[PDB]
Amino acid sequence: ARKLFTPITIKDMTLKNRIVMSPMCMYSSHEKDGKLTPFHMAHYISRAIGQVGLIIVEASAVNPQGRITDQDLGIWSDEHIEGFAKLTEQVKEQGSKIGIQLAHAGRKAELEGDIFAPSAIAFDEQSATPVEMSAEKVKETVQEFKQAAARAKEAGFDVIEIHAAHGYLIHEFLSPLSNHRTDEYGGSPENRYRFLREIIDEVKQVWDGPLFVRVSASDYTDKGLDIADHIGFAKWMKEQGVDLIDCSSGALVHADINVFPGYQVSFAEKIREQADMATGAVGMITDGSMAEEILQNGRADLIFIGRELLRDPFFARTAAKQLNTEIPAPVQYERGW
Amino acid sequence: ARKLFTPITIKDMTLKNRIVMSPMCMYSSHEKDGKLTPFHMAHYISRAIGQVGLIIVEASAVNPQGRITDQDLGIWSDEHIEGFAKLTEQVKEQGSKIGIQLAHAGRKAELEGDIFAPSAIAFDEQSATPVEMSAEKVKETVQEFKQAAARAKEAGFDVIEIHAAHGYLIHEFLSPLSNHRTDEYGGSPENRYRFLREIIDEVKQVWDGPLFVRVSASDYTDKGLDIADHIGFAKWMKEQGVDLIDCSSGALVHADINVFPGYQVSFAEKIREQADMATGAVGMITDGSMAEEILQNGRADLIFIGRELLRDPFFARTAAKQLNTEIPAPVQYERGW
Amino acid sequence: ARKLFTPITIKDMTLKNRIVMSPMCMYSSHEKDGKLTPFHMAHYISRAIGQVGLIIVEASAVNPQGRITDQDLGIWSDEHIEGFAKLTEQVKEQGSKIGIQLAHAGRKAELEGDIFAPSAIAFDEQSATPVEMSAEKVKETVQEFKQAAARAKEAGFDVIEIHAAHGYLIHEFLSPLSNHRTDEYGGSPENRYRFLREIIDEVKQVWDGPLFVRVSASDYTDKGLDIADHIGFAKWMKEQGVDLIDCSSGALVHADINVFPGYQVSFAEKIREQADMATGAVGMITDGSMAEEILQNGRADLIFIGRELLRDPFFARTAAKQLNTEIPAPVQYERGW
Amino acid sequence: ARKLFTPITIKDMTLKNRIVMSPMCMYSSHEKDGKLTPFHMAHYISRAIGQVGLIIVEASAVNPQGRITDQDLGIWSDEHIEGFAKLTEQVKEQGSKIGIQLAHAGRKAELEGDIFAPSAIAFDEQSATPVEMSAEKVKETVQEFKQAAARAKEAGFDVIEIHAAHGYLIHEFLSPLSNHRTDEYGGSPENRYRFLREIIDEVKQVWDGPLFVRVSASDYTDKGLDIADHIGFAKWMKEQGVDLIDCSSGALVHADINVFPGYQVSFAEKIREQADMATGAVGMITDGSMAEEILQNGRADLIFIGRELLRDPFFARTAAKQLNTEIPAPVQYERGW
Ligand SMILES: Cc1cc2nc3c(=O)[nH]c(=O)nc-3n(C[C@H](O)[C@H](O)[C@H](O)COP(=O)(O)O)c2cc1C
Ligand SMILES: Cc1cc2nc3c(=O)[nH]c(=O)nc-3n(C[C@H](O)[C@H](O)[C@H](O)COP(=O)(O)O)c2cc1C
Ligand SMILES: Cc1cc2nc3c(=O)[nH]c(=O)nc-3n(C[C@H](O)[C@H](O)[C@H](O)COP(=O)(O)O)c2cc1C
Ligand SMILES: Cc1cc2nc3c(=O)[nH]c(=O)nc-3n(C[C@H](O)[C@H](O)[C@H](O)COP(=O)(O)O)c2cc1C
Ligand SMILES: O=Cc1ccc(O)cc1
Ligand SMILES: O=Cc1ccc(O)cc1
Ligand SMILES: O=Cc1ccc(O)cc1
Ligand SMILES: O=Cc1ccc(O)cc1
Repeated sequence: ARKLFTPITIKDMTLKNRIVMSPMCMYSSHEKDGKLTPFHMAHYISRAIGQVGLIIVEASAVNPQGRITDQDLGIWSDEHIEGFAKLTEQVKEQGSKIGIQLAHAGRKAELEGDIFAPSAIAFDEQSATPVEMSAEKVKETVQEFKQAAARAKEAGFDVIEIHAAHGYLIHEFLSPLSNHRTDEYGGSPENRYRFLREIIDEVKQVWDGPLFVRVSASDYTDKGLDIADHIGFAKWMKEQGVDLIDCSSGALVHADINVFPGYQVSFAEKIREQADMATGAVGMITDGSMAEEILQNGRADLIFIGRELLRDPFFARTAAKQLNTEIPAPVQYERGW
Repeated sequence: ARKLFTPITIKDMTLKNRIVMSPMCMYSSHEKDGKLTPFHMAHYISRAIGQVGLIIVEASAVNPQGRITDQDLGIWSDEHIEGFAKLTEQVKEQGSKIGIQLAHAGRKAELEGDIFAPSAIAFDEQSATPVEMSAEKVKETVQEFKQAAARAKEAGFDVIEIHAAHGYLIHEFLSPLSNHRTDEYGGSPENRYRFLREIIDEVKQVWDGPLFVRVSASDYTDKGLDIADHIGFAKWMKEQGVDLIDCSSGALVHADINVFPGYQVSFAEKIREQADMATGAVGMITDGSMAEEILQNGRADLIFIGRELLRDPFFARTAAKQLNTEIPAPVQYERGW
Repeated sequence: ARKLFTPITIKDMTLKNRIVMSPMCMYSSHEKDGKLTPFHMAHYISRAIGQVGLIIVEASAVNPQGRITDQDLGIWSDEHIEGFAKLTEQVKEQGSKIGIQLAHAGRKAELEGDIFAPSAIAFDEQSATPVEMSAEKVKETVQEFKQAAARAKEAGFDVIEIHAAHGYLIHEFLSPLSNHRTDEYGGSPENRYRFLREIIDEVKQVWDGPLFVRVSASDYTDKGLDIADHIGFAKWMKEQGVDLIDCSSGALVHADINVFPGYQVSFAEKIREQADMATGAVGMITDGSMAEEILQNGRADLIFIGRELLRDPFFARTAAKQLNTEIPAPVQYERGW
Repeated sequence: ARKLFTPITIKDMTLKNRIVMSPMCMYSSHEKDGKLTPFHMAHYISRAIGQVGLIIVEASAVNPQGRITDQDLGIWSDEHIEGFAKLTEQVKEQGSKIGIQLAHAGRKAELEGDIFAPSAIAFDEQSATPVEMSAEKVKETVQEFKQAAARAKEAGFDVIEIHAAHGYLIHEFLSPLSNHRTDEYGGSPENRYRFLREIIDEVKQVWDGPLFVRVSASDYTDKGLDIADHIGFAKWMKEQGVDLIDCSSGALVHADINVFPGYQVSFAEKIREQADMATGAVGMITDGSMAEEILQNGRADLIFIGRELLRDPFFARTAAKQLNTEIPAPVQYERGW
């Protein structure tokens, strides 16, 4: 059997294959309340019918002002539990496992009113300057990630992923380019990592299941973070009990990034090798052959697929055919697959 | 531009492209009450996100004993209206038009208790002998199609299609192989067609929107119906106001059928030409090139896609690429399509 | 099995499949003597390795002033026999049958010195006015087609095709738009056809093997030839012993042509049905599904492939895969096909 | 521009792209004289028309008894120069560069009469036991590689590759599993490498152009050679002036090899990184995406394609389309590509 379609167990969770639907914002919560809509349901459940091993729900704000846009999904209120409970149940019924990405847009939040970050530094020339979070505010935000995780557990999610990438709040604390704080949350790598450290420990108090952390393995910028920095954070996350690091990159500030098939794979491979940590590979992986190569050559443990799953919801089937293998089809499509 | 992606107007309905999702039973009404389930919602709505011009909902029984299986959808009760109302609303929200196939399995019903047909002739050796419908029972069934159409209109459907194919009730009345009646519903081509004639006229009393009729253009059997017979029926349907004939074939009785890409297209083109009736082509059509060829060579007006839409929900996108053309993507997928 | 990959016998010739490499000028006779070059050898033989059932060599001029360009292949000299003999031998060694298209560009010849045609009417504004052939010149040309056919037979070709399409010499005689003669070669459909009639009869005197004739089934021009005219010609060719009509279209004069997948298939099916003549379909056919549909629906007997064989020399293999079937691979590629 | 289609200069040779047709035996020298045939010409030249940057001709024996089979190509005689001269000229004319793989089958030679190897050990239970080469015979074989290289230069080849892989002669000397010699050519890694060392130095005396060496980076067998051993040989080859190491693997003896897309890439990456030597990656690479990933992530310098070039001679075009880029088409196919 192909490794891509070989099961894997993480904590109490067993995925039927190594294909993961990468979290992707749909900006479709038109009521601006962070709640799910019929579109979200059809969008996610169709990939479950499509046999994706694990579906990670798009960035979901742990605080309303932590949304990227007012059309984002949210999990800052118990009122968000009802909808998510229906989603997890329906995705699970099709045979897929489901996760949610807990997030906070930080200085990249496109909302009216003050937005927050570790330091009052704008993302770019077009962005509003954020307010530096008070130590009190930082600690309250840590509690919001914990509270959000508790809601995700109640909602029935199998995995929880902390969004510590793409220039958002946590990433902003991690990088010296965006974190100029003079308190316990800034300075040394230990201090810059403190925010994430506290989030992981608190989430641990309410969630014992699989815990992923998505990082931007590089800032591709002089004086910014690079893979060496992230290998360091990874070892600390391993000690804290993080099960897998979802390896993305960039977006802290505009930068020149050479994009190509598997351009972020080196990050997943190095963290896996040097930090002895399971990793998720993502970034222009669009066919089963590359997915299989990545896994067989020990470059990552899970293959995150984003845009290809937008073009082909049934990528699992397509990948199976490309690898000349067979996978179970959803019962209702037996006469077509 | 490509004809396949050029709008077409039928009555007061305008389709953005000429791709139609052929009706396909999902056997997922697990409560056996003919109601829709979350699976049906994700199943159909995902193809609307996928830009299918017109989605025809699977065979929905106009009478509980007219279901193929107890897992079929139904529209024999006002209780079915609420669910269908949500479905049409959500499918239309994506930009697709939606239709429903009104059906009655006749002697091919796989249910407990008496099953009905024009004559007491079983489908095959493994099938129960059906009860010959009394003239009044035939009339009650006509009213049930009428009542079902009224519910469909209320639920918000854009198109209504009468299932007069695949060996089910109406087809059974149409063919001399299954209809041996000597009353007003049998004996001559006109009388064998009477049941359908009354159904069309009655549906017209409560529905003046697009009206489709799916037929099995041939029984592929000696003494059975052939394309010449259906060209005759098409002429009569034209006079009655039918807008398009969905051209399928077979299934009245077991027969040896040579299946291949476009094996039913000749039926669609002959009826279109000889009956001056718009037609829908269906059967082993799996790529944009053939779809465009059928439309451009005037063989049909709409291209019905079945199994390829089970393998690839976003066939519209794939076909556009194959035809070296571009179509609008759902807003949420602009970064991937 | 698939019809596309089922053998077919024409006269004493049996093709292993029904895929034909449509004649395509390579403009590679750099010494301007009409002789073959190493490029031509690799070009044609690679498609034989590729399992194409029948390979038709590009337009080969029966007279030097009948070439389209001075870079064309020729067969107006016994000096051309040696090269063609090597080509047929090597192509047949792979299992493919081979044919040659005998041609004469007429008024579309892009050469220095007088060019000829049935009437002194130029192709367009950027073309030289041709010399009206004297009756004797017409007769000499008929003999040149005969002599060319004799050379083709000697060189080992399996099939001979007369190029009576694309606005070249024979086509020019056939259409009233380009033929205004009032002698035995003009004035009525019979007289306009006379040139072709004499060519067929004379070729028959030295060649009794498969004989094809490529025509432009329509001029797409008011007062020009249309499919009705060609069905008439096909009936006459049938009487003369022509085995198959290769159905192309246009090019006599500039015209607006709606091109799409299978845009010339209607010509092939109408002639096949109304003239009871075997036909070759060509024009935007790029995949196995359409090829099979054309054959199974009785629209043509052979599928001519042009540009797709330039993009994919091994189209036979690709088509087999698309049709979920398998064909024998050349022995040398058994480990790859 | 994509790296796969970015030129690279090695010595005095510039390749227009990084795609290389991996050497592949055709067993088509039916006259058993090691000479080329029309099949070989069409086979190789078609990939040149297909735009492959570099075409490596199949294993060509430096001694008749060094052939794998009596149908192999040879270069053990000046009589082989004439044919090769025509091949290199024609491949170069299409715009591709060409190389030849100098080889000696050793104990895997399937010929009548004594076969040779470093030690009298059979390849497997089905094979004949080879005769241990005398020291004199070994040195004569070194001279045969030199003499063959001289013929390749005269024939017009751009690159010469030494076949030191797949269980053949040189590989047999390199591995302790097959080399039990007690003289200067056996024992220590220095002694086991001596045969290849002498071949490289002698070839250098007659050839100053690009020099490749293909190795089996692992024997996948206990007590056999592994990547660590080959990294060692690579450093020595670097010192000797070898320009690139073509990284294959296995075939010294039967072994359990886990085959998958890019399964030999780790070898190319490690040798490149640790030996500071340019490398060629090969082994189930069938699409442009993986080819691009390998190059962009610095895993190899050239992408060798084998079986995919047997299925798709115009893989370069296919890969270009997969990478959404454009490459020049052969002039004759401008209207198809
Ligand atoms: C429309 C869209 C929405 C996205 N939303 C998210 C998100 O909420 N969280 C996240 O971590 N990444 C997000 N991403 C990044 C993707 O998950 C993925 O890592 C990226 O596209 C690289 O992979 P791909 O080449 O497979 O698409 C998004 C990308 C797109 C195109
Ligand atoms: C699982 C399944 C369910 C189907 N259900 C229906 C149905 O409810 N009504 C109908 O008219 N045809 C039904 N069909 C026939 C299809 O609509 C379609 O006409 C047929 O599959 C031929 O087209 P295709 O080759 O595009 O699939 C079904 C076919 C399949 C495979
Ligand atoms: C480069 C090129 C050369 C051609 N040469 C010839 C020729 O010599 N004789 C002929 O009858 N048609 C010729 N044609 C027309 C083709 O044979 C074929 O009928 C046409 O391209 C339509 O088919 P296709 O879509 O499969 O390419 C040529 C077309 C191209 C693009
Ligand atoms: C029919 C055939 C012939 C081959 N001949 C040779 C050869 O002469 N020399 C060599 O080094 N490898 C030879 N190989 C191995 C290939 O060059 C290539 O390295 C191998 O197939 C792995 O790559 P692929 O997956 O791209 O085919 C051959 C393979 C096949 C299938
Ligand atoms: O909407 C795009 C998006 C990209 C990356 C993220 O992390 C979040 C949103
Ligand atoms: O489930 C298959 C099916 C086929 C044709 C129909 O019409 C109804 C159901
Ligand atoms: O080169 C294009 C060409 C087209 C049609 C012909 O018949 C001859 C040449
Ligand atoms: O013919 C297959 C073959 C494989 C590997 C080699 O090295 C030589 C020949």
